[PDB]
Amino acid sequence: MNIFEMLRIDEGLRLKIYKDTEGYYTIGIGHLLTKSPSLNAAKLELDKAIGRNTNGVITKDEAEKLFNQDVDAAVRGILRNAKLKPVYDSLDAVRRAALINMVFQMGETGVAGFTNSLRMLQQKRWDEAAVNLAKSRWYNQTPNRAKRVITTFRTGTWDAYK
Ligand SMILES: [Cl-]
Ligand SMILES: [Cl-]
Repeated sequence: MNIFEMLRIDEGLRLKIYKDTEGYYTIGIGHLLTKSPSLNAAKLELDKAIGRNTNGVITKDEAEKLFNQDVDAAVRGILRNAKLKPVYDSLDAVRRAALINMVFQMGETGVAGFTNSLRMLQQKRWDEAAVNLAKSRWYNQTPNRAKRVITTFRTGTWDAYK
């Protein structure tokens, strides 16, 4: 298991514009297009992302290309961030993937907002961090996915994805 297989399980794959759990236009593997309610604003963002007139539909290769870009962007965003980088440096390989997962879903700003949990993870207080992470809108809105990521932090294994 690795970050790509993990996120592909969490996000799924859709080749036609869809709305995410928050109602936002998305496509492929969790690639947020726009927060705007306009489906047209979404098709435009899409064409701009792909470099061709897509009319709302992309191929598997195109989806995978956006995916590769978003994962790389998530890692780079963690490493540039003063609050995230030290947490990341502190973790083992598995847990690093769980942090990338959270950043991929909610963005660097959102995650950086989990200040207390981050301090607990840095200190390797697994059980405690797991409990703190659960007291969140994130957990309450997408519980199954949150539990899988939280279990990853708690155990340091891929058991929740197996
Ligand atoms: Cl893009
Ligand atoms: Cl979920």
